[PDB]
Amino acid sequence: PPVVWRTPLEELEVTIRDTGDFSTDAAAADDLIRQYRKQHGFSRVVAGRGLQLGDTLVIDLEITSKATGQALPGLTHKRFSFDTEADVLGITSGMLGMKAGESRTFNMSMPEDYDVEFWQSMPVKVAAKVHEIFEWTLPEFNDEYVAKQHEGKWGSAKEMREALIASTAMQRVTELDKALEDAVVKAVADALDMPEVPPRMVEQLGERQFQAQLLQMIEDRIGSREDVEKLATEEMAAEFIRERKKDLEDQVKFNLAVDDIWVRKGLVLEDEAVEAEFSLRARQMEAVGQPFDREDMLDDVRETVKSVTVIEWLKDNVKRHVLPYTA
Repeated sequence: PPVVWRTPLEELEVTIRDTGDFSTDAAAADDLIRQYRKQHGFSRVVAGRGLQLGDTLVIDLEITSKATGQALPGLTHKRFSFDTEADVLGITSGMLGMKAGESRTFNMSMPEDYDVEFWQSMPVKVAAKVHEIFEWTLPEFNDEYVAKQHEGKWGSAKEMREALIASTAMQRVTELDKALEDAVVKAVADALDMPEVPPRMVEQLGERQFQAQLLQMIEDRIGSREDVEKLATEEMAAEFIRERKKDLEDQVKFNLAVDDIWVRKGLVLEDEAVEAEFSLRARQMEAVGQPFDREDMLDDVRETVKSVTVIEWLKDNVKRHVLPYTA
């Protein structure tokens, strides 16, 4: 129960990289402008050539777990429309050169930033059949295009570019705030003498995270409730916990460390904050029609609210070093 601070909490520092600069935002705005224009683009069936970056297409898609052969819900479709240049999946690289009629099975890691948290970095097999391929010429980007096609939003080509640059730069700011939370959490985890993290505590947290992400899937309607509950297998749950063992141990060290700091810095739980987090958790559990132990939820709601309060504290009294972006 007593925590051993190898490196003191007073001499504790995080370091994070800025994740872009002006020329990165401008590039990204230019790519958003291209996607707006492609909604007003001219299309033609491609012939005597295979799929290239820039094309759009219609495909049969089937994406399955490598470990379990389970189909990822949301990602089986007979006539999926798809732009190579707005590719949330990363399936483009593995499809270049395909032609109408051709099929392909190929291995891939799901993206690390995928919206559906369950599937981040998961090794996956993609089966794809291409029904048809389309290429595009875009209208020129000038004030006339802006006035004809996005009127009332922007009064100029310049206005639109500036708007989209600001929005991309505002997104780096909130991504960076998140990397700070993660760095501050990895800081405390790393600044502890604990050669072995209590191992039921890693499994228990693995299991809670597993459930929280299955629930996020049902409430965000990213696949049928019956399909999502078909991935709630022991095999899937094993695979999830193992492929995050390091992340889960760091997270337990932090939770134990959070229990130390709470006494040391004399922090006080506000009952209104615990009841706000509990009711939020209880709504979720109702909408998905599932029972829970009130007391066990309460230990978990209390763990989460403390964690939120110690992260806020660390954020405003830990030594920040922000490194800058480089090519």
